[PDB]
Amino acid sequence: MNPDNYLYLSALLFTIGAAGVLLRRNAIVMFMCVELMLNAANLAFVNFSRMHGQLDGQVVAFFTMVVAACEVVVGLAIIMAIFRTRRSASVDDANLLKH
Amino acid sequence: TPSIEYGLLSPMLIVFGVAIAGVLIEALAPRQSRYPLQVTLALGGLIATVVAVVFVARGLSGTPGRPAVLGAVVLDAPAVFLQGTIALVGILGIMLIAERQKATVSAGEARGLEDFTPQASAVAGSVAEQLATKTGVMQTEVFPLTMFAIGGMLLFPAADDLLTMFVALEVLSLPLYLLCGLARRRRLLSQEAALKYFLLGAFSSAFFIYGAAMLYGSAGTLDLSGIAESVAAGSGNTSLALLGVALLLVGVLFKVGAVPFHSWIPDVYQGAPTSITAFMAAATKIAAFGAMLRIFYVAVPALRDDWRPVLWAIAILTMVVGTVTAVTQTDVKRMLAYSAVAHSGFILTGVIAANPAGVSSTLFYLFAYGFSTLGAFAVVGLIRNAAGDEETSMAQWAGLGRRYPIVGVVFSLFLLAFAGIPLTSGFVSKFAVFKAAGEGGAIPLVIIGVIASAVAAYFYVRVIVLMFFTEPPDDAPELVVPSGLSTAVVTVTAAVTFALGALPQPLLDLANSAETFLH
Amino acid sequence: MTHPDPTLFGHDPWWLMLAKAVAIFVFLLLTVLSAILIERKLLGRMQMRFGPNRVGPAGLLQSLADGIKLALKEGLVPAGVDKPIYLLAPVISVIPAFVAFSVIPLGGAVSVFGHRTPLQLTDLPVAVLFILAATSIGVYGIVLAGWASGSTYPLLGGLRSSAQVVSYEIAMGLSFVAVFLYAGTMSTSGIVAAQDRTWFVFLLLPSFLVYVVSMVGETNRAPFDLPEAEGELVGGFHTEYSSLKFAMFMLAEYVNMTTVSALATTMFLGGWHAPFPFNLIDGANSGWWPLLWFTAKVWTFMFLYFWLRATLPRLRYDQFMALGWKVLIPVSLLWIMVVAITRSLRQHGEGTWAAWLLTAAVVVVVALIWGLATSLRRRTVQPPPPQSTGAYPVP
Amino acid sequence: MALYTPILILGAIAAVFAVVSVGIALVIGPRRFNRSKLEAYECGIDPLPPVAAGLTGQRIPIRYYLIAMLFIVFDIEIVFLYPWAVAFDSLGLFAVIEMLLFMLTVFVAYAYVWRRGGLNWD
Amino acid sequence: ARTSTSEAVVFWVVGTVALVGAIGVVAARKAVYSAVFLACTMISLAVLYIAQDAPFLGVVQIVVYTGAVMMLFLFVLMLIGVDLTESLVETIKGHRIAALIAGAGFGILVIAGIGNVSVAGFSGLAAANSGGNVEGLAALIFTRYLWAFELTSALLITAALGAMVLAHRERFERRKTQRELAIERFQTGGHPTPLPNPGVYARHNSVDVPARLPDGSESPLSVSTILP
Repeated sequence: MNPDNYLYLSALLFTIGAAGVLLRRNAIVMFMCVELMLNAANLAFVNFSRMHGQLDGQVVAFFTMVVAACEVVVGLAIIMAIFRTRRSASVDDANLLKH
Repeated sequence: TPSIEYGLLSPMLIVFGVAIAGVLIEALAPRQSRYPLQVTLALGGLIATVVAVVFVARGLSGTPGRPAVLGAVVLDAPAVFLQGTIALVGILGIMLIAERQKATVSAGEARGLEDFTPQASAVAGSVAEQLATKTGVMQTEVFPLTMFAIGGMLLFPAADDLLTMFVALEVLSLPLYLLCGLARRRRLLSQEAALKYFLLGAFSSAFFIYGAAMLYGSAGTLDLSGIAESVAAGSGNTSLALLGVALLLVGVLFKVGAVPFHSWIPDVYQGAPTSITAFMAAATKIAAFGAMLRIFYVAVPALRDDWRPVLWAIAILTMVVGTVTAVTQTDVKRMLAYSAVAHSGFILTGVIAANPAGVSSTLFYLFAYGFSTLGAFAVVGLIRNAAGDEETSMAQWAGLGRRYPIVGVVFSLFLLAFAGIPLTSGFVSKFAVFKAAGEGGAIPLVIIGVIASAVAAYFYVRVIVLMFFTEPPDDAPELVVPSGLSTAVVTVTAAVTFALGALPQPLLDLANSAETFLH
Repeated sequence: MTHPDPTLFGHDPWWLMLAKAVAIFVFLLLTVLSAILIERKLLGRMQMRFGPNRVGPAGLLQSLADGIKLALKEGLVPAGVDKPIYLLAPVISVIPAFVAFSVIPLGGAVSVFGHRTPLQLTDLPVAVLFILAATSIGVYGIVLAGWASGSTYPLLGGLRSSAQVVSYEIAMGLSFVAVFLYAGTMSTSGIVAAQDRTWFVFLLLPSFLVYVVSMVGETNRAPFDLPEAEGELVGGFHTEYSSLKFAMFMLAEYVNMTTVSALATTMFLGGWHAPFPFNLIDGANSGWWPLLWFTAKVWTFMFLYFWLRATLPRLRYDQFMALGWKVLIPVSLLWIMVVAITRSLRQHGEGTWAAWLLTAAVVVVVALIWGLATSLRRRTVQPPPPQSTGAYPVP
Repeated sequence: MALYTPILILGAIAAVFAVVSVGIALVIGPRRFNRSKLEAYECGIDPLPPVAAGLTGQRIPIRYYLIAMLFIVFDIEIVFLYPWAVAFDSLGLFAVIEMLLFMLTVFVAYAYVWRRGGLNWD
Repeated sequence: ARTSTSEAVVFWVVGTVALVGAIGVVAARKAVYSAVFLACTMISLAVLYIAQDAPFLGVVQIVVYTGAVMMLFLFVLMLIGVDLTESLVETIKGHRIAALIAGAGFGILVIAGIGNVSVAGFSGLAAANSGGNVEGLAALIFTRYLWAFELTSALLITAALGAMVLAHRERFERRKTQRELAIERFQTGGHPTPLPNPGVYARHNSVDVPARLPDGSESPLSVSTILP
């Protein structure tokens, strides 16, 4: 197998994650899709680190994991705050700000 | 051992230490004393930061900057200039954030004049929220968060490596996500703004990190100087480099607010707390454009012929869609958000210049416009309806100047600065960026920006029409001062906006000296 | 030198490594059977009973009898369950349970059929965290079993399993930090070798205690036992499960007990090294005896499980999470600092200072924890006020 | 490949064992359809009419959501210790001080959460 | 460049699982199915990392994402529903087609930009992992990237602060304790003394069945108000 396949998979995964953010109203599923995007980035970083014979890409993947966890937690806090008032976790429900 | 340049890193170090100390105050300080310490700790901490910056600036009078942490951070003249700008804007923004209720019979004034709900976890309008408001409680955790945001922003121009830049982006983004949802009034809109900003910011940051991955693959390095060496030497892939530049541009453009990525700015600025909006519209724009400057002047100058055509379109769109969409706006805050979009476009015109004049013009533009935006939003935060909510409906501002000539004149000054009228810092600022663009072969962008400014002057002027030329309505809003801090912020901001218009050579020499990044 | 040693691992021929994998699987099967039977008999003894002693000679076949009976029992698929995930959850529980044991050192190098191989299926640069990852995957078995049953009690059981993960996983992870500091490696073989001078149970006692508590938490065993909680949720998560699906949930539980006891043995009890009464004996640490020593230590941990089950009631899962976050995690983190500072000072010749700090630190912690056990949990309260019910006169 | 293919072989053995165990469960032993048998166990009481409300068609609040959110970040953060712990001897004093500063930052976060009642509820 | 056939097979199977998991996350109608598919994708990516000479990264992926997906599943139950089946009908006119087109175009363009890269050389990572993958990661993290390492602490603090501010409820709304509820004019036991149990009938004994008053009418108090 040619190693570049790993990148294509990432390109697919990221793409799928992006599409998910567009297609799913649930905020939690949106968080899952953002996690998919960040992990596709991590896969690309790991593949390139292997390609260049150094671990820097792996370190970046680790830091991206940290960032993904923190962003997920912040999004969960925001969604808790919204849900406690609106009793809904749909992104489309936050439609007041428009035009 | 790895040498650490604490002196160079003294900025962002004072700030992060102060944020940590503020979290400690939250953890182990009695409620009644949390706010006085935090505001004392925050403001002073930033003042120290400002001092640190100038000291660092003096240290840089010799060598043209230097790396600090074995790469991953570089304090060169542009970086220190942007850090000083961000520190000053943060001082003003925290002065806005610390404003409490003007006065009341009960002592429970609860940092509400700064639009911060006493308890964000409380359901909007619930009996719990009312009881918390009555008791005068208030979540001082806002002050640490702001520090962290400033921290991240202070780092974002100075990040010399892709990983550090991404980490700074996240560090400044998360506190802003949280802060956008803490508004005291119209809590539903503020929560919607926080959700939109979080979703789209996470989206853009995913794009940002994917672009960083592409760049790393192309160059096998994360340092911006290393990527520049790779692209210039042709050792890189040259397709992954372009793809990574595009995906990274996605993130930075989202942060600044280009049209393909602007949509978050109107809603977020409308819904977020007025003080938080004022601080953010300046500081985040400054930090994002600093990072963009570093990317396009240090990391990837060699591919100018490749990414220059793209930015043009972006800039063009940003100047057109940003301004035209503002023409029909009926909300002051929403209109100012679209103005921020258009001014991001104007900045991008100077960034496209790809010449030292471009760097100087961008730095000056960011300083002046951050000040002007902060002042405009601070003034907007004072116009209160009868119910007490910030009266943003533009029609309700009719005759506002005829009732409050001082505030009306100050807001008109800010609006004319945004429009780019001469004798305002905004005109010097637009002239700098457009001159840099013209010298850089982008005079079509100068023409398009001129037409965009002509369009935008209409909606900047409509506010003055309503404020002064129209009679006040029967239920017209009224000013709430509400304290010395807000007045000081408004006065300092207006004074800077006027001085940088009349006498710009001060700080313009500083911008000129900051024309060179360390490669 | 470098662990895993490349001269020992990664060289087994396909047939030999297949044989070792099958032997490890059979060893786990036999150890689960023995664990169940011995647990029942030891519970009987600790409760003045005999336990199973009729099904086969001395009851030796009782565990096999139960297993085959569950095999011979109707395989239920209740209506209203998410059938695909409902059928997968047992498999998700089982597979990681066996996988985790692949990096457990059962013994040292040994010559079999002319090949020098470790008495260990394999070893990894990150073996201990590989075990942690496998066990973490295994919990999705419990949680998805609870959720997929489409009934209240399994749902509560799975929710309790997730809460238990939140309670114990961070403490488990932090426990490994001191072990890595002293061993300087994440390989299980390297950790065992690092304990040649002395076992880490003596050196890293706070880490050992936190890890042991987290072990009992991870295996859903009493006094935590939350996901099952027979007295509270009937069957907990494995309610609505029958036959070999329940059998596999319990098999996964027992294999996890064995795996995590073996991990404790590896990290703290010197792995397969012979104890002091036998350490002086020549050849005790060589040949097939290390297998005997490792089994003995693992079974001491199994005895600890059974003893805890016989003696202690089960905590409320809120109380377990409070234990994890207010005691275990802080204690482990303070210990990680203390250990880092101590080792750094010793490396710089500070000597006495470290010997002071360490002691002082523990002296503080045992006091502060005592406060949480005695001061924070105050045992006094004010009387209630009367109401319309015309209360009588109190003494 | 080496150092992992034993794990793959053991995983194959375990997966075959588990899938065959599920198959045996479904295929060995008596099978008799019975609506009462198949319906949800409710301690002998009739299951609630299928419908959907206040449970399966609704949400089950967890009162330790705060601790879950904190668990995410703390679990992802502590993993920095592992590479630090393994390479501790090689890194030297600078890394020890850096990790001590990081741990003190984590302690500040933990103390803020704990003292402000963040570890309350379940 | 080429990889070992064993690695090729590992990539094919595991990346098929990962791609299917992402597709399920996007397309699963039950949020819990989305969480499970996300767990599958994360574990598959961890296996790929291991295959790419990043053992520590893969193992840490498994651990932390097991935890994170467990927490996301908890929040799915808390905020969406235990077994709610989302409609997934496009609520915004024409948004579904536009989103699919944009996603497909972006993916195609990204793949085109990637093109062939490993053809330009592919260094074996064995040189770097020599001396330990975790050892090398430690060397880089605390020497070249100690600044980002420290800033991860700021990220954690900001996450904790956001959780404490937005999600943590406070005294004004803390639930009444069992002791408090019992002591309310003796509300719990003497104020509508424990409510009448749901009626028990031949053919009906579920909690949804109201009890029969002497007049033959169903007692409202017998069945919980929430029940239909």
